[PDB]
This record gives sequence, structure tokens and C-alpha cells, in this order.
Amino acid sequence: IAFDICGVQPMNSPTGQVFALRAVY
Amino acid sequence: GISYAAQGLATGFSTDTTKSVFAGVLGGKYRVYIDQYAKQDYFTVGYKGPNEMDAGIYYAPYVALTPLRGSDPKNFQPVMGFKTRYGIGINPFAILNSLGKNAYFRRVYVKGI
Amino acid sequence: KSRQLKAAYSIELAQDLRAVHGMDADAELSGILATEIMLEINREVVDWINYSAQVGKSGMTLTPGSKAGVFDFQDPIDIRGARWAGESFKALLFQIDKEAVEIARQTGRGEGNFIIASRNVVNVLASVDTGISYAAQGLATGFSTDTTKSVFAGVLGGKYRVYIDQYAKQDYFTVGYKGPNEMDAGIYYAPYVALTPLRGSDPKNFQPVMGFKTRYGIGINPFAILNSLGKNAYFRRVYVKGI
Amino acid sequence: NLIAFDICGVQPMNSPTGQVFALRAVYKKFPALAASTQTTVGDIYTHFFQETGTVYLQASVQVTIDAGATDAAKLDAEIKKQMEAGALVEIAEGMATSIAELQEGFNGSTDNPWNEMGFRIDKQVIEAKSRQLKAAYSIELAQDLRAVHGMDADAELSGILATEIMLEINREVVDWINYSAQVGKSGMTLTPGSKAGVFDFQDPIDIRGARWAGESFKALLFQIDKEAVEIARQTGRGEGNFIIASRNVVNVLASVDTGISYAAQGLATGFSTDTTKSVFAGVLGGKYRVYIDQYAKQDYFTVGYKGPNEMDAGIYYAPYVALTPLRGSDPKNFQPVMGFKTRYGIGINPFAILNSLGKNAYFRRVYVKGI
Repeated sequence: IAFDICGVQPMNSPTGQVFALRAVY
Repeated sequence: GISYAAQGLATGFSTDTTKSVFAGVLGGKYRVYIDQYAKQDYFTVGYKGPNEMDAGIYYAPYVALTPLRGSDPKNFQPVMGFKTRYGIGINPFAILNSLGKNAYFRRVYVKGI
Repeated sequence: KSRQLKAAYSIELAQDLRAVHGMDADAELSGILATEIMLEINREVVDWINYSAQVGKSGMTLTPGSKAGVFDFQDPIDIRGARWAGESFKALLFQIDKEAVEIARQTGRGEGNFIIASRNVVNVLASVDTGISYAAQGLATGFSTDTTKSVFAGVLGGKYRVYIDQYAKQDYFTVGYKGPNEMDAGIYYAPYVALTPLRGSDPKNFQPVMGFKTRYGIGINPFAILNSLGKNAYFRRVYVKGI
Repeated sequence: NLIAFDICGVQPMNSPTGQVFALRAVYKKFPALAASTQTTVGDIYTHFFQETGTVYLQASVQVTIDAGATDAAKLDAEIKKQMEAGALVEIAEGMATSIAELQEGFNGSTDNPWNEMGFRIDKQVIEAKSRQLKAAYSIELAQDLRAVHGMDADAELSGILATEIMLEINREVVDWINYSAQVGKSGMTLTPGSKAGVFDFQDPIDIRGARWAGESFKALLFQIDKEAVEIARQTGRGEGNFIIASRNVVNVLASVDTGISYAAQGLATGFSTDTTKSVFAGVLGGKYRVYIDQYAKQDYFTVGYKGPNEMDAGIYYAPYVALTPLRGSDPKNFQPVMGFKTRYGIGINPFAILNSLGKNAYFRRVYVKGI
């Protein structure tokens, strides 16, 4: 439930990685 | 309806307190949850897009509620427990590069309550 | 007499070995454990040989100008005036022939049939008799396709089957005799139980435990372990120096 | 081209970061040999000589060692005499082994030492590190290679680059091995007159009494074996299985042991039909698969171990992407774009990059002089 306000992209292995749609700044 | 009182709970003399959920929606705008372990008094406002990649924070569960079992012959007592594995992430914003740096969230200490 | 080993391993690692590369995880650990307990038994057999073997390059096997028990590759007496390693290495095999004879004499059963030796010595002995000591070029060809380093290299001079002691302590070789009769070894290993599996967990966190236990017992020619330390006529132990 | 990483665990990735596994290892008190001592055959006694420390001698003979030798000088003379006479025979670590075996056997008990395989078994996270090159060729060159020779122009450039990027990757693999390899000709692999980590072909001590290059070459091989032995000891997995070395060293090996490294004289005879110098030259002693480092900086050899298990290597390489082509042209002058990019990632048994430099149990690096 911890992630109801987070991205999850659950992994099928540790390490494992996620993507983030970061602005260029 | 920012925080659901659950009068039925009170009415029935604490039938099921369900203290594991979002309280409700503040102003019809913010889904709000109680930090049950807050150290003092504060609030944090955050953004979450429909695309999980637009959360600015990630939780990526791999393992959950793996039971532990057995017994410890030294006192011959039962072994029971639980393990999970998940991992977190924060949008880079450049943990060293995340402390007090996250554009998706703002936190304020609150006094006078 | 028994020996026992455990896996004592992490849950998460077992999970990842399977999840990441399709590895059989704990099954592989089991293979390691079976290997390790067998290697330890094997190491023990060698330790007993090197416990009980009589001191070699002694008595009937001494050169008058020798150093009593040590074959020094830099010593002109031991190497019989040899020129370079080529001749010197051969001089060692000659001392081995001398040890083999003393064994023959005392045992009354015939000269030494096999050798147990250190990596240094084996590499030396493998430098003579061309292809006799299995270098395992086929394994090298396949890039250590299956190392199998639990075997005898081969037969030196066509006479001594030579094995490498993976656990060699310093630098030595021991020449020993073995007849076709199981009663003609002078040393015995008589397995009763082998590779009995272990199954359990560490209660602090329920992490798994696997492993193996064996029972085999050992023996000697009576020789009269009170009567074996430095007394076993079937073997002669020589210290090696200078490699 | 060929794969340097044929001697690495591979465990290929399907995602960078991304991980590999490795089989990481866990990591004389004899009463006295002195005046009046009556030794008894087979047992072991300790004597400290006035000169050159101690010896441990095992009796071959039951004998009283000069009960009147209360003067250590007399005693040394008598003990030496008994050794010279063959009554007492010297062994050092083997005695330590023997006393332990005696004590362990005699007092053996089940108690609670269930032992364990001496292995932690571990893992590393590795990124699919990239390497990339541009063909960077001109139109005019292409026009004339086609017009003059009937050549396929950029096709040749493409083949060269693909070869070069793979070669550079192989060069990197070798440098990582040399980086992590422990110093050789050190500790267990030293000789009394040694120069600490270097083999000098002109030095009688290093070359073990060898006559000229012919035998010094073989003496190098002896030092190689010493390194291989040390690797087996420290790894707990096995003898070095392969050699990576400089051109000088490879020529040293090719010049000895009849047929270990090959000239591949068919290629030479045919006028360099394909030099293929990305393949192990052959096998030293029938034991060590040997390869040439095209980029060796000075002169050196490295001995390393590789098991049959992909987890047993010290060095791991897990390819993700290979030879992704480039294409196009820059309109400012329209010169063409072509080339290649790869992604692979490496891992090194942790031995605790920072913890692999000069620390890797699987490899030993020795500097070479005198060739």
C-alpha cells in the first residue's frame, strides 16, 4: 500500500532498475 | 471527506479500526495519508503522474511476506517471521543526490497545532 | 570414523541464482559440498600417508654426501652433478627409484607403485617422460571445460602412478607400494556411509542448511597410530627443496 | 573477431545492472631434541641450534643424544652428528602437520564443529558499459576504392571498425585482469635470491642455473608454474589454466616445449591470409591456454585460473549489446556516418574495482626483464 503514491515498475530480479521522466532542468 | 471518521467503527465500539489507509481526499484535490510514525508534526505535499515513471519516487517489489519458520532448541521456542525485498528509487534531481532535493515533493514543519 | 560439512547459505542468494541466470542454486551448493567432503577425506588419506610414512632419503637410500631426508635441487650431490633442470629433474626420479626399492625391501612385497606429491614436485616430475603426466590439454582447449582436478596425473617412468596433493603443505613427495590384493596396501580406507544429506535451517532467520556426512574409518598395516608415526614401510616421505 | 572473454564467467545480461554470481571462498611444539634425549624411531623432536634457528627431526633411530652435552655448542655438534649419521631426519611444516594430526585424532569428538564448505558464494551488479566508434571515412575515398579496385568501400571500413571495436574491448578485458591480478613472484613464489615480482632472463638465480636463452625460457615456464600453484592455493579452486602475456613472453613460450604456442605457419606461408591474433596461441605444458596481449605496455606475464562453472572465474563478462551499426551523413559536407556501438559490463569477484586492484586471487602478474 506504500506505493499507492509511488511508481512501482516491479522487478523480476533485484537489480533491477526503473525509469523516471525527469525534466531537462 | 478529507478524513473518514468511520462513525460505524465508534458506533459498534471499535469493530475494525482499519488504520492502514489513506484518510481521504483533501479539498477534493489531495489524497491524504497519516504518517503514523511522525516524529513531531509536519506535512509533505507530493505529485504523482498516471505514468509510474512520473512518480519521482519508486517502490519496485520483488519479494513479499516470505514466512520464516522453525524452532530454536536453546529454549526450544518457535521461529516465525517475515521477509520482503523491494528497493526504492528517487528521481535523480542532480540518496546523496536526493536529500532535500526532490522537485516532486515539498515538506513543512508544523508548529502551533 | 566420520566427517561432516554444511552449506549455511542465504535465502536471497538462492532466490537470485534461480531468478537471474536460471541456476539451480542450492543444488549447486550441494554439488560443492559433496565435492568438498570428498576432497577432505582424500586430504585425510594423504595426511595419514604423510604421517605414517617412514622418512625417506635415509638409511639405505642415502648418498654419502647427502643431507638426510631432503632432496635439494640446488645441491650437486642430490642432483648427482646434473646440468640444469633437465638432468636434475631426472636425478629426482632416480632418487624416487631408490625410495621405491627400500619400500620393496622392507615390505617384502615389491617396489613402490605410486607417488603422492606437491604441486612443485608434480610439475617437476611432469617435466620428464614427455606426455606421461596428464596436463589435460583437451580441458585447456575447451577453456577449463571440466577441470576434474581430483585424479592422478599419470605414470612416471611407466612405473609410478602419481597423484597431486591439492592441499600439499610445503614441498615433498612420498613413494608408496600397492599390491592387487586389497590386503596388500599397508593403509586402509573402508567406507561405510557416504554423502548422507543434511537438511535443516538456522532458526535465527530460518536460512537453509544443506550438506553431507560420511563414515568410513581407516587402518594401517600393524607395523609394530602408535605404531604408524614414521613407521609405515609401504611409504617413504622425502622433503623437497630447491624448486 | 574473437572473444577475449572466453576465459571469463559470462552470465550474459538482458538488462544492464544486471548482475553476476561468483563462487567466492570464505578465507612446531615438539617437546625437545636436546642433551640426554633418547629419541625413539618415528617420533619428532625440536632443537634450536645456536645458528640458523630450529629444526625438527624425526627419529629413524632410537638413540641418546649425548647426555653430557649441557653446553649448547656440544649439543649442536651432537645433534648435527646424529642427523649426518641419518639417525635424525629433518622435515619442517610436515611436522606441524603431523603433530596436529596426532592431537586431532586422539582427542577427536563430535562436540559441535559441524564444518562448512569454505565458500561464501556471492554476487555483483554490473552495468552494460558501452564502447563506441565512428568509421569517419570520406566520400572521395569511397569513390576511388570502388572506381580503382572494385572495392566495396565502406563495407571494408565497416569490417575494420567492427574488428577494432571488438579488439579494443578485448584490450580492456585484459587490462582489467592485469589491474586486479595480484603481484606474482611474491610471498610463496619467491626464491632466496629473487628480485620481488620480476623475472630476469639474464640472472642465474631467476633462471634456475639455466644456460642462455634456451633454458632461461624454460626457467620462465618454471616461474609460471610457481604462479599457477599460488593461484590454486589462494583461490581454493585450482591451478592457473591460462596465460595472458606480452609479445616477448609469447615468443619465449613459442620457442620452447615443442608445440605449445603456434605460429600458425599456414597463415604465414599463405602471406598473412588472416592473422587472427585474437585466439589463444595454444597451451603451455598442455596445461595453460595462452594468449597474446596486443597492447602489452612493456613486458610481463599473467597467470590465471578459470573453472568450468561460469561462477568460477574471478573475472566475469556479461554481453548485452554488440555491434549496433551507425548510419547517415553530416549534410554540412555530407560525409557519411557508419560505425558500431556495444554494451557489456564486467564483474570481478569482490575479494574485500576498489577491492580488486592487486587483490584478485585468480590471477598473478609478474614483470619481465632480460628477454
